[PDB]
Amino acid sequence: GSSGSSGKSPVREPVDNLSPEERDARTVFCMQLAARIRPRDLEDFFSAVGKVRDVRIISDRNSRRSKGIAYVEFCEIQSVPLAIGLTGQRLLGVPIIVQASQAEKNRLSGPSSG
Repeated sequence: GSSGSSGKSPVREPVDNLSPEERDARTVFCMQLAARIRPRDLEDFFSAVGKVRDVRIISDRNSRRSKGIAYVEFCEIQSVPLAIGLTGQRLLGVPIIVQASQAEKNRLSGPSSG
């Protein structure tokens, strides 16, 4: 249990290790998960577009609305696009939602960088 960091997301990046910011970039946001779903279900399900390294599933009810949000990290950001389309793929009997985790972010912040 730990999080938090400082940095910026430049248009170009060197051959350096992942940055506290880049991490988010290569992160996808999922929703409308099943009642008895498991990390694997998503892992493999996402293995069709890219390999998954980690999957953070949220179970703790944050908002009244009974929704299940999850996060999946892809090998690259270019693989996120494909995942997004999946939006509407019957998973375990219940369709799954996929959207750019950053998209919802860029909005929160002002039109300018950040």
